[PDB]
Amino acid sequence: GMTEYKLVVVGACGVGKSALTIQLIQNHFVDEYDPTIEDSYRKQVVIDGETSLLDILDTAGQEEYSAMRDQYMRTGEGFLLVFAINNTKSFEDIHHYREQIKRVKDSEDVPMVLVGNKSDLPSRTVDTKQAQDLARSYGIPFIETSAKTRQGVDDAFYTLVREIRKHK
Ligand SMILES: */C=C\C(=O)N1C[C@@H]2CCOc3c(Cl)c(-c4c(O)cccc4F)c(F)c4ncnc(c34)N2C[C@H]1C
Ligand SMILES: Nc1nc2c(ncn2[C@@H]2O[C@H](COP(=O)(O)OP(=O)(O)O)[C@@H](O)[C@H]2O)c(=O)[nH]1
Ligand SMILES: [Ca+2]
Ligand SMILES: [Mg+2]
Repeated sequence: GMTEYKLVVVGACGVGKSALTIQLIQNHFVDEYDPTIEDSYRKQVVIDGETSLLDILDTAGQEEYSAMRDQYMRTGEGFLLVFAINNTKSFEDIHHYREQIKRVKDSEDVPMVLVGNKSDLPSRTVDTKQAQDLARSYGIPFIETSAKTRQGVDDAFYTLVREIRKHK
């Protein structure tokens, strides 16, 4: 009865993909999550009054082209583009992730949310306005999160569901 959405969490090594996902699903912050574990999780969620089943893939692996990775990513319906607000390289890498999503999905207008994680840290190198201007250019929402404090974590995933509902 309820819609199911396949969501995929992407972004550079160490930005908090696993921490964000494990906060959403299990309600705790993981300090040292094995950077090889790629796994999916399911969660029923009510968003704007309507329940959906989220099937969430937390990506991991090697920095390499993989045809089989393409085939799996093509089945994703929406993507979280995660960077860390204290890591300029992770923010520069966003463009590469968006390009790969569009490549494997035939240049669809893929539902995406830009996520600035580690908002609890005072060591910021990427300003809120720079990430808002990038999100504006791409036509997507921007959310600031902290997997450590839980701030914005539900909003990031909910916003992505809102984006898929608008697209479908
Ligand atoms: C510390 C290891 C780690 O987290 N990463 C990030 C990432 C892990 C997932 O692999 C990547 C993926 Cl899914 C894509 C990708 C493709 O291939 C198609 C569509 C969407 C999409 F996100 C990449 F483009 C990647 N590019 C480089 N490296 C990775 C991926 N990863 C390995 C490593 C940096
Ligand atoms: N201070 C802070 N550290 C974080 C946050 N999110 C993740 N981390 C830490 O950053 C490191 C990398 O996180 P992880 O989720 O493993 O990143 P992944 O490689 O993207 O899966 C870990 O030590 C986390 O505990 C956050 O919001 N704030
Ligand atoms: Ca848009
Ligand atoms: Mg991880």
